[PDB]
Amino acid sequence: RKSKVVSAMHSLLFGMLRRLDMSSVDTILNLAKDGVVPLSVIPAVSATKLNIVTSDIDSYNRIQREGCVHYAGTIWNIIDIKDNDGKVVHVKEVTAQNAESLSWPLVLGCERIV
Amino acid sequence: KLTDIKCSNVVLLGCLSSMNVSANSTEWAYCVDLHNKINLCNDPEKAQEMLLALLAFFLSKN
Amino acid sequence: DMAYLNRVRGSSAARLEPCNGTDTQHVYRAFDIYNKDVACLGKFLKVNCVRLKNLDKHDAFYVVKRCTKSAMEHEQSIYSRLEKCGAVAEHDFFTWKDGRAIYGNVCRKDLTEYTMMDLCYALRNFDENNCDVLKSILIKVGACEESYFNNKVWFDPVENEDIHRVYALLGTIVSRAMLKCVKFCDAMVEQGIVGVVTLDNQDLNGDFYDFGDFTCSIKGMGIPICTSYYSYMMPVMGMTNCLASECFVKSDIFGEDFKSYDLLEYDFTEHKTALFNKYFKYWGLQYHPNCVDCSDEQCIVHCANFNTLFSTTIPITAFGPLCRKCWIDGVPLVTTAGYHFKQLGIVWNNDLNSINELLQFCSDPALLIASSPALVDQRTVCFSVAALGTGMTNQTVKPGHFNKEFYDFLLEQGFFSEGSELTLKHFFFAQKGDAAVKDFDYYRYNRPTVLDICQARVVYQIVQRYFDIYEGGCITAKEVVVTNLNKSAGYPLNKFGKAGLYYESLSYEEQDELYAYTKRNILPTMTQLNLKYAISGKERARTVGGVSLLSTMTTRQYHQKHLKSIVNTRGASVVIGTTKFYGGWDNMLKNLIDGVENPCLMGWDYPKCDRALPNMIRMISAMILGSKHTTCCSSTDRFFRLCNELAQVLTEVVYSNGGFYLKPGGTTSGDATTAYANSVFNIFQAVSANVNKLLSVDSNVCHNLEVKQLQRKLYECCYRSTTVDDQFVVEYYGYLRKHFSMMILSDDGVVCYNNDYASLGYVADLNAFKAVLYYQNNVFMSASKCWIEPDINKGPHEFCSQHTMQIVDKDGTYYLPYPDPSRILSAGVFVDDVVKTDAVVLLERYVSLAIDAYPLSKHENPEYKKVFYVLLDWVKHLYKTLTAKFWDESFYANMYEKS
RNA sequence: AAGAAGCUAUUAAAAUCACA
RNA sequence: GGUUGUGAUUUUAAUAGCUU
Ligand SMILES: [Zn+2]
Ligand SMILES: [Zn+2]
Repeated sequence: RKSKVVSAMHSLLFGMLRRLDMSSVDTILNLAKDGVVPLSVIPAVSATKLNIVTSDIDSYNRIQREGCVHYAGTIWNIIDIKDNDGKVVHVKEVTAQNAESLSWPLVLGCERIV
Repeated sequence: KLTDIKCSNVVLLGCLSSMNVSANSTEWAYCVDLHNKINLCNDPEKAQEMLLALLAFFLSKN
Repeated sequence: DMAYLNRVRGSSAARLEPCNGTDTQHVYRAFDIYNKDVACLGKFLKVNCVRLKNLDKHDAFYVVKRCTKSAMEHEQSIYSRLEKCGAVAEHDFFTWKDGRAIYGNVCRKDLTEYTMMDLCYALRNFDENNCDVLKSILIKVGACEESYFNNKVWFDPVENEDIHRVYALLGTIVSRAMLKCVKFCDAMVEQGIVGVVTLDNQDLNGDFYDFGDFTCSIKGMGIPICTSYYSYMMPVMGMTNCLASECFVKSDIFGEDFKSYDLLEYDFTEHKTALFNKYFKYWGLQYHPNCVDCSDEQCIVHCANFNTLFSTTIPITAFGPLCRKCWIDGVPLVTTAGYHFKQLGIVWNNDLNSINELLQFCSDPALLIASSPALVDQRTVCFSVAALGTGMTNQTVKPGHFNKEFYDFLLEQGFFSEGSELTLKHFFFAQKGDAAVKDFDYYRYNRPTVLDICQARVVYQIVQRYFDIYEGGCITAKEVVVTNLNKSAGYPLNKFGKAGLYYESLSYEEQDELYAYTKRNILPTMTQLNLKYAISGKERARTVGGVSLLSTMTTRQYHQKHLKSIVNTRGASVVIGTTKFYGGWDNMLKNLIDGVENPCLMGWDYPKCDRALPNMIRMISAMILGSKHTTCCSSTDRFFRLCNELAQVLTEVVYSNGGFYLKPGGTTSGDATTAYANSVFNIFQAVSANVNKLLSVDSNVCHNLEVKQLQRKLYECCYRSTTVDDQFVVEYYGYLRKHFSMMILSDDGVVCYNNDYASLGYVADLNAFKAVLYYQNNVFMSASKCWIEPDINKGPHEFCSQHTMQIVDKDGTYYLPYPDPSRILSAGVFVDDVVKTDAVVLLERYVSLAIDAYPLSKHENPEYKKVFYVLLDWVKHLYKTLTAKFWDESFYANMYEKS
């Protein structure tokens, strides 16, 4: 038991290191005071993919203007849109007012464009 | 009377729950709202009619 | 009359109107007068001043004080000395003939109707009715037209979140008033005047107008004392969200007008100290931006309250764990190195980085969050941090199973007939596909609240007395009682196995090493929020925290002794550990009713208690419980333990449904000390209502010399002194125990207060609780849910969700609890999931319900009595299908008999 | 006498309910 | 995947003790 649990913890920690996006963090981390940045904002400044969960079409309108989104002083392009059920929903449907018939809390998978 | 219908609703959801009706959020939300509001219902015939609506919905999916 | 007016009219262009002629208006007004005969903050009647409405401005008033002819030269000289500054209203001085002698007249121009005191007081001491002054002030300030008050629940903070918008408008008035007070104090210092400044001296326009009690002295040698000025409005200063004009960042996060590097700023030390000097230059007591510098635990309360006030101006993202890149395992990864508490300020881990050492990394969020894509969620006002690689996923609730046979039997017995006053009223309500997050949105009620430090230091001292009986201290790992196989361990560790796996994984030496480490650093952790299958009487969903393993392991090891001392003690004012069986309930109610003269019972409950808990008072409770580590730990160790407790329980990153978040505040049910901390909170609120009401007693009218002396001493201890005299604290503790007796369980309790002392406002009646909850808990206690009982014989209307009845036997009169019949029937009918194969489980369920239902046997209502016997018959039937321990009623009878 | 059970608690674990 | 507290019951086991 002791060996199995510590080994699993090692594996999970190494997985986190694998998905850490190490370079992006340091490029911005060491600018701040003594290289200290609140953990609450490190992903928004260093992450590559951004997900957002809208409440209705009006939030869609506010957040993006031409298929891109501005957040944390950066511009984000909308790649794919998922509804509640996780089924693909294309931009044509959401743009049209007919989205009233669609499940409201759309989630958008956005990616950083520099 | 109220209890008779009020309990009767619970079994209906259980039947639906077995049918993974939650796969689509809209229907599941509709059913949940109807059930929750009938439970708090105090006057029978309204509870009866919402129960009829539930039953009609369930019969659609068999 | 016009002759008298002519003197005023000449300079004012005669554009004035009188109220009932030259006669002084009979109007009650708030005051803060400290005097040999009186020391009060309540309102009085003064009829020594005439009020003239200036018809030019929509609100300006002309007020003239026709008294103190001998004081004219004093007043004239003071006004001349102070008029040069811009914070003093215009005055006119003259004498007018009347009868056989002349009297002096001091006319104040363009003064507003209500003094700043009249606001600060009115906002406190709030109530549903008799709220005329607050309405009038809101209209005059233009916060909202009178039509806004058609919404009869307009004032409710939880039913009208728009109210906070209305109050935010007053924020400008408060900030302007403080700035004018700073200028006025500076002017008094320069001109050489000495005296105290009180809110009665200032108008909503922010100009001081009354100098009667001031004294002249050497130029520049003056000394103003404003302790009661600043401190008194502090609850108002926090409610109306003043200082919003000082917001550091003035743009939205997703608004285009924003800077990326802007977020990285976290220090804000200079910002906070500069704000403190700008607004609180005359607070005398030092301010520490970073509480880690504080010396006395009381000083931490003051400095942290101030930090809470300034917390508004800082970006919400600045708070949270402070991490940095570091060399770990040969792979440079981001490590936690400090935490930025909202109240305590910046704290940095003392030591810089074995399973004892390696284990924390897998639980510390620093590694996990940085490795995940960012998340923005509009469902909840609360902030959002990141989302896992797998993407978000929602979770739903299924309804409970309906036990048809039991229902049929109930029908057979004749229940649920068309006869009223009995029916099912609790059901396993089902919730939407993602009700978890939408429930977490309810934390938006956790608005920052600033409790006035001068009046709360005394209350902290008093409440500490209620907890001097018990004993605490640290205990080695081997001595901790552990409910092994705890059903969860938090998101980081719940994958591998239950908490036991880790308990036997970690040998006691490593646990002690980890504890010693925690006495030097900060180790934040997630808390996997999750849903709860549970019967309920209302549609609202329920969720629970479930704090991670490492927090509980160390947290209990720091508080266990104190909590155990709390449960084991009996007869105290906190009844967590007492049983309601074996007559224990009657013992509790008999102790509570003991001693009180003309006893009367009242009760209450805090709406949205778990969420609305002001994230400050939780810190206070965290200090009281830990205050007994006098010798085991030094001050620094105690402070790190406290800050770690806050990090794990108040501002921890809350995981749910694959989407991380950052909890604004409020308690988390998963904590070990939730019940105990809430009990301390409740004691604090109950006491503070007493201090609040006591100060407003109108001393001049009182005759109970004890009470007059008591309030004079209390006031002189709150504002006019530095260190609170233990003598007064013990005297007041005794006085409370003699007329205001409390029995508190977690976050609910009953009070047996003397009716006479309450009627004359000498102890906290319900209205006092309304006020205190309003301006400190920041929520409104709907009058429906509370209650009073003017006869002890009937006992409390309800305590701990159970009624109480009095029965006279050979043993005499004694009280018995009895749950609501409908709740018991419902619990019998519905079950959370499909019953397991063994029907024996049903036997335990039904026997336990019968035990909890036995008292109804004695109940007066014939139908209620049927409930117990029917359940008995059902258990008989169930067993027969499958004894005296269950068959016989006497077995339940002994459960409710003494010894 | 052993032994045997019955009873009695104390301890431990599980299971289950009520309460916050 | 379904929390932590504090009571309570039932079973089970151990522990001894008592009685027959
Ligand atoms: Zn300090
Ligand atoms: Zn200690």
